[PDB]
Amino acid sequence: YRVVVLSFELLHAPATVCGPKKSTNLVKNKCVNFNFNGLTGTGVLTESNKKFLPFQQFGRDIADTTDAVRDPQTLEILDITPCSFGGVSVITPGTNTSNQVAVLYQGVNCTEVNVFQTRAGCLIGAEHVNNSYECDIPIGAGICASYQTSQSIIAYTMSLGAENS
Amino acid sequence: KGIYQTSNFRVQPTESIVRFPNITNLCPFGEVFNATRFASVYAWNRKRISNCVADYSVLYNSASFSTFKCYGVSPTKLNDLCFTNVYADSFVIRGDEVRQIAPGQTGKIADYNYKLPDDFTGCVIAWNSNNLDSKVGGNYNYRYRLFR
Amino acid sequence: QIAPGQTGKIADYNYKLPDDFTGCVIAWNSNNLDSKVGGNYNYRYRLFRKSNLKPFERDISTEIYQAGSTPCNGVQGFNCYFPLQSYGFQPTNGVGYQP
Amino acid sequence: VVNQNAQALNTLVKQLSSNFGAISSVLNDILSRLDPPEAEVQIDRLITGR
Amino acid sequence: QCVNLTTRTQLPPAYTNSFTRGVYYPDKVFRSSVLHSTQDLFLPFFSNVTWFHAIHKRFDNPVLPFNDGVYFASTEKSNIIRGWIFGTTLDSKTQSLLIVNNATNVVIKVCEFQFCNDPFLGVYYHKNNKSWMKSEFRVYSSANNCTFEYVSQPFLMDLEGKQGNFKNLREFVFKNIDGYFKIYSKHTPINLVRDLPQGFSALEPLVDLPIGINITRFQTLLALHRSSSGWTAGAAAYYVGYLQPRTFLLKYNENGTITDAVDCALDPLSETKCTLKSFTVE
Repeated sequence: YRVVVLSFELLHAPATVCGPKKSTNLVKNKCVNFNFNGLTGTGVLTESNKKFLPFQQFGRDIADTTDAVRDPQTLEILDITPCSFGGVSVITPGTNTSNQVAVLYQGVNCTEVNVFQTRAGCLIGAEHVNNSYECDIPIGAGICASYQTSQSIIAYTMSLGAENS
Repeated sequence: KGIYQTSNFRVQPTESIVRFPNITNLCPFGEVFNATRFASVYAWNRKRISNCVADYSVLYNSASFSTFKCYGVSPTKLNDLCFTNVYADSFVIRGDEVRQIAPGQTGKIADYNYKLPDDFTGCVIAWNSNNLDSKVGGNYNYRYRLFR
Repeated sequence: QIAPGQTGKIADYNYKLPDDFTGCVIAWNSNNLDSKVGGNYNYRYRLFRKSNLKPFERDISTEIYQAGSTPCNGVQGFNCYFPLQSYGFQPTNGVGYQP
Repeated sequence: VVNQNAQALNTLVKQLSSNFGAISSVLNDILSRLDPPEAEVQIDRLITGR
Repeated sequence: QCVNLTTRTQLPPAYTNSFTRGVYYPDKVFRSSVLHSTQDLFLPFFSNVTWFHAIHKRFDNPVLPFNDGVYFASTEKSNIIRGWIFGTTLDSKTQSLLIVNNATNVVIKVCEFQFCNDPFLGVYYHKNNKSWMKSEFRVYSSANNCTFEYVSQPFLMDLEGKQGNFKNLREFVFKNIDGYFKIYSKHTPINLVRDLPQGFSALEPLVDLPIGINITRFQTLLALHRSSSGWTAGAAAYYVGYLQPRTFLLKYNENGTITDAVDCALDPLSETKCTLKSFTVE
């Protein structure tokens, strides 16, 4: 019987021989938790026009946070965009008036979700009106909401007052 | 009446992504046992394997070994462990002599030929060579040390 | 291996205390009693398990531990081991092996 | 007004990389090394400093 | 082995000044359009380095302490630099490292080496048929107990001699951190008379050796030729320096390369730049 005896000895010298790898499929333009070599994090992988130095695998911003990474296998420049996040704003009239409620998102378009978009973010549960009236509920980007007329919540541009020549 | 922020929404990751380099530039472990001729029990060669990646799943799932056993380390855990130095011993011994290979063993081949320390963390592999080494008329090329 | 946060063949298989556990651990040497001849089979333990057992849980399943792809069919064999095992007890055992 | 705000924001962010007495500034690193009871000791230092 | 060169003449270690030399990429982190500050072993700007040379009546192959790290700069024509000798005792009593270039591959090994008083490589019979082929090996007599071996990819090195200005420049950085040898390399042509030219260059990673041994001393391998104590050396100059834990301000351009470096401690002016973390002092 031919016998092959493998002697495993761990000395003070650095380690080299290691087990196999995985290298699963890659996904882009989605929120996912990615682990590249000894780096981990959560963000959106998007290919940008930046060019990393051949000897520099990982990049960093002024905050020491990596905004992009290079595929350990294939050669590509992938920008790391954090997943969508923001504050939850609830615009509703007082309990005495009505129970109607309008949800508002900040710094993000409509994703999760009368779904309308504004400069401040996604606004659901409201109606867009072209007629500008006096501000009622402050929102942002020069936009105010109010409860009016079979009445609901509408979103109109904040008026600066009547015109006088 | 007014606008109130009741919370802060955050999008959770849908799935996890995994990426690494290739498996290329390995050490030819298959050629160690595939070598035509092996050294005698007293002549056993010691091969130093380092600076490569090792895949042990092919040797265990190939069903090409007669007996496979490890000491101190499980076979499934070898893939997740990095080793600095790997020495692959090669030699030929009798069938009944394979049982004497282990930490703190005895016998002729163990004491007078090859012995395993009690702390040996490696593994053992053997398969029947009767279809190669053994030939008509007998093969005396493989010897052993009887007395010491 | 029995203590909050500790791991091992006890905490990870049969008996596990939670990390926030508040209590008192008492132990004493019964070797002059529990030890009978070559061993006492009244006290057994789970040697192998496929995952880690949570604290405040008791799993009596005796199902054969299968490390391979070969079906065990409830019997020992290649990559098939019987998880429930017995503590060896003898009056001559060392302080580490005494009950 | 712009510079004072940029320094406050830049400062606030760069403090995340500080150890604050902890072994490492990364949370998953401490959780992936020390035991549950040992990690909480180090994680508290980060939470305290941050 | 125990024979010493007859033509070799001893000379005092003359010193020269370096301008920006000793700057390198600290790590693999990519950064652009930002100014980063970091502390590591560097060669201070406007510092003093050592002046060595090799020629057919003075030849310099002295021993020098490695300490934490050192900086090397050499102007070459025939690539007279054959490698370096690294070791603690510089003998077989311990494990010594040899980085050598045979003109085919880069051989890097860690073994128990037999040390020669004056190691080198001779080359004979140039004349017609210019030759330039290695013949005798004085680096080591024998080697054993090898825990490491490395070989680079095949390449063709031109050892033919040249005249006029030096056409080759090799500036390397050697250091040991956590048992990891770091080698940084840069190669650019220059027009030089003596000392060092005024300019800036950023060194790049070459190889990484996880050998993990202590090196208290080193030597500089040189090539000798004659048409073994009677060999002669060609005209060449190489330099050595000591690295110190100094903080530099590395200015990154839009492409990611370092435009210029600023030593936090030079004069009262530079200290103001690291105080403001900017190169513009108002």
